[PDB]
Amino acid sequence: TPSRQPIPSEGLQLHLPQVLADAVSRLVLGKFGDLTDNFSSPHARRKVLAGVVMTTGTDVKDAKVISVSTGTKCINGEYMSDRGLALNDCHAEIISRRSLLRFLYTQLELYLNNKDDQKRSIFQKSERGGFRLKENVQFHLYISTSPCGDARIFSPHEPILEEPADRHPNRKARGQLRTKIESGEGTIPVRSNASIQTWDGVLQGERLLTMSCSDKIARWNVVGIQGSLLSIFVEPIYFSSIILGSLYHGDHLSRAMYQRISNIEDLPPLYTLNKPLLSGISNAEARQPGKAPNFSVNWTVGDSAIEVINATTGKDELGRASRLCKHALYCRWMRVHGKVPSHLLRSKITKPNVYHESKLAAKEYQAAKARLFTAFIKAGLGAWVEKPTEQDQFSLT
Amino acid sequence: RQPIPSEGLQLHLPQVLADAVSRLVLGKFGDLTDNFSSPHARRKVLAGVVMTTGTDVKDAKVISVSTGTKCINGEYMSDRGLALNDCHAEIISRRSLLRFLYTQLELYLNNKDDQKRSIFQKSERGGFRLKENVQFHLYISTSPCGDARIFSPHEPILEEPADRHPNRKARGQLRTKIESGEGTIPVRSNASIQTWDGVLQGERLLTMSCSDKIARWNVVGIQGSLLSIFVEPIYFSSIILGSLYHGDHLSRAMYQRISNIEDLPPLYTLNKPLLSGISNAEARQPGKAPNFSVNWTVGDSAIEVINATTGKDELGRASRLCKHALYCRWMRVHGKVPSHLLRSKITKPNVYHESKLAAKEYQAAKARLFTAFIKAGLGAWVEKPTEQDQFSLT
RNA sequence: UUCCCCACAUUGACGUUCAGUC
RNA sequence: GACUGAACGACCAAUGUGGGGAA
Ligand SMILES: O=P(O)(O)O[C@H]1[C@H](OP(=O)(O)O)[C@@H](OP(=O)(O)O)[C@H](OP(=O)(O)O)[C@@H](OP(=O)(O)O)[C@H]1OP(=O)(O)O
Ligand SMILES: O=P(O)(O)O[C@H]1[C@H](OP(=O)(O)O)[C@@H](OP(=O)(O)O)[C@H](OP(=O)(O)O)[C@@H](OP(=O)(O)O)[C@H]1OP(=O)(O)O
Ligand SMILES: [Zn+2]
Ligand SMILES: [Zn+2]
Repeated sequence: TPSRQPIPSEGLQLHLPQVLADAVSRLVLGKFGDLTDNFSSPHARRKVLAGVVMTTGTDVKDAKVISVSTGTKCINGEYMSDRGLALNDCHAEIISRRSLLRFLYTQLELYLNNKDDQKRSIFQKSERGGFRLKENVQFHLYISTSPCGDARIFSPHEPILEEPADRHPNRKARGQLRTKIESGEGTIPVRSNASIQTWDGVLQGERLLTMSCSDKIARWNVVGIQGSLLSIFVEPIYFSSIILGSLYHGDHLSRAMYQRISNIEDLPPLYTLNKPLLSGISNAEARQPGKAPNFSVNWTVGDSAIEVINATTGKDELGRASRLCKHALYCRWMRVHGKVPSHLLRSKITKPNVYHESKLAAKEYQAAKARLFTAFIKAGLGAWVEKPTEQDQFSLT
Repeated sequence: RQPIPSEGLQLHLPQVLADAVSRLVLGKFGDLTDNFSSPHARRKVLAGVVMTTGTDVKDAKVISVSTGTKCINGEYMSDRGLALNDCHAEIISRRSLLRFLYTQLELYLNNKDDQKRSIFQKSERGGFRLKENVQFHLYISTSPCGDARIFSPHEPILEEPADRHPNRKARGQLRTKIESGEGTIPVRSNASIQTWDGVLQGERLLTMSCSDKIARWNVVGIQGSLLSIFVEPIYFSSIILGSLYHGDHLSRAMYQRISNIEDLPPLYTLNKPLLSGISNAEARQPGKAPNFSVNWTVGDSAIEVINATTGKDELGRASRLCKHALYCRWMRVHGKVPSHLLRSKITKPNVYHESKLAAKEYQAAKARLFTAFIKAGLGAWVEKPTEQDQFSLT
């Protein structure tokens, strides 16, 4: 099956694709096991499993499971947080990325902690200013099934024939932006009659829109996985690899993960359209039809236990904010910002100490973001949907 | 468990008609299976459609015959429409009926000497209509899943064991077949809409029950959207059950539960067909229920056997009943029909969903129906993800 | 009549074993 | 391998009946 064969990376090829895929799938699944009393725990129940793994060199056993997560559902509109205490998106892979961020903050704290630790940190000072990764370190993303949104919209028991080389005899656009529908694991296209969300309107019962994971990952393949805030310290980090435990299709997946916005232009220095290794695994999971657990589990290496969050409310069953919510990450960030000398910043601590404004200090990441949004529009693939601005207006302590 | 008569001038004898169409359908299934000895003669449920052309109960023709009890698996849904999503017998029988209707249109438009033989004729209102004596009667070897069958799935012991609890909330409720589970469940508990990737990920594919679907045929007609562009709404005159008949449940399910429907467009109405069990009720069919579903339309040489799990035949080939096939038929007739003869002349692109939307009135009827159910507190209709009907003919 | 709680039944997938057909 | 069939085990989320309550 030409549809069921690995797509090599436009990054660094340090391992062979299939050994790497089977490796990270095996490790992540194993580490979730260890975190759950050998899959016996109540919180081992899941529909989609994801994780992030790190490699330091060509030795494919140099690997570390960085983070592990499960989840297939999104916050209710009615339940959003004004102080950023809620998790808007608890799909497995989104959560994994967020935990990965915690690992990145810990690694900066490690470097800046003392000098003897700097040899142990994944980071180093960067010649261009700020920090950069060590010369060989790569991260790999694993999802137990293809990401929601465009990567999954296809008939897995029918041969592919999407777009012939000649201009489609009918019409174009087979990459459209799609959103999670509130109260569902599913995804629907974006309206071309695009109205924006408001804060008190959505809170009343109007549709909560969250971009699909396919669209989110593409975003990660343009602006990097660190997000805005961290980019003030560090240079853009991209996934080198994307491994799927099931529903793998090279044509569709390469389309969704980068190929559909290949018309992107004017990306700032260090930014690029990252085309990672794509691959499924040798022994793919079977579809289990049945109820998807209402919770989302997350773990970052260093942690003792996993954390269990009610996807609907974005907080845990006792209503306590997660270590992953905006407020928490801002906390980690503020701490790092304090431990970091001002001549070592990638941009300037100019703006106020509210979340959104501190995001705007990342001028370049912001610029990349705009090129991205524009890329989707000109590609005839729909306009991105952002949360209402009130979501990001809060302070700490 | 006694037949419920139809309209305001009675054209056939009830029990004679029931016994007639049951005998006929079951018999033609016989001829088609070399007297029930055939490999694919095994069945759990049988359905068929019979046409009558006049009162002479030997003027009857068996139009379609079918068997099947299962719905497609999630992984096997087709984005090109090559799959049969629902293979419960009576659903398939309706689809076979459609093939017959398309064929009749083709026959009418073929030439002038043939128009006399087609069941259709021009309508004063534009498009086509059935000739004045033509009726279709639906036969199922058992009560349709959903509202007619969920309560009292067993032979009535007669004595008129009428429902001891007719006013529960559960009565008349819309219900859906759930993938990987038994029974048929309210939609009120399934509040969100279906998605393609959600189903593919493992969320259970929901298919509307047969009871609800037939009620639907009793409002928007059995020809469906696409054919309604050519012809005026056609209804089943009779619904005959080879077993498990309970008049109260069947009548509630087939129409009475939506008698609150309003603003139906012209020619559309709440059809109340003849309901009846038969003289000699069928025996339960012994065995594991077969994974295949059989269909035959009058005219055909052979029957077709479709894998209910996959929606395609034993070799992975598309059925003559799938969306794609029917669209093909519709497109051919569409070209052969002069535009002054269409019931709707709104022009739309040649993708399936879009071509369905050209049936503006039918579409409207559909809306009155969904609302009827909703305001009656009987739940919201559940549709396939919107992706299912976005395909063209290559 | 309708609901509630408990108990017992009823009605498409899965696994095991056994027999077959291409 | 696919399909076909007969047993046995474990599900599925509705539904029935009963006893007991309640409006
Ligand atoms: O990982 P996610 O759950 O998708 O969170 C992201 C993330 O928000 P936080 O990092 O503040 O949690 C984005 O922030 P960046 O790091 O990319 O800046 C933000 O984008 P903006 O901050 O540019 O607005 C986007 O929110 P949205 O695109 O809806 O405004 C939001 O996604 P969710 O809102 O789906 O969480
Ligand atoms: O006999 P069925 O198997 O139930 O097929 C019908 C039929 O679809 P096709 O004729 O295209 O196969 C309906 O179309 P109409 O002819 O009634 O318009 C369609 O309804 P919509 O056109 O309103 O979408 C409905 O699908 P659904 O109602 O679930 O969207 C679908 O039934 P299944 O989807 O269960 O096959
Ligand atoms: Zn997702
Ligand atoms: Zn049925």
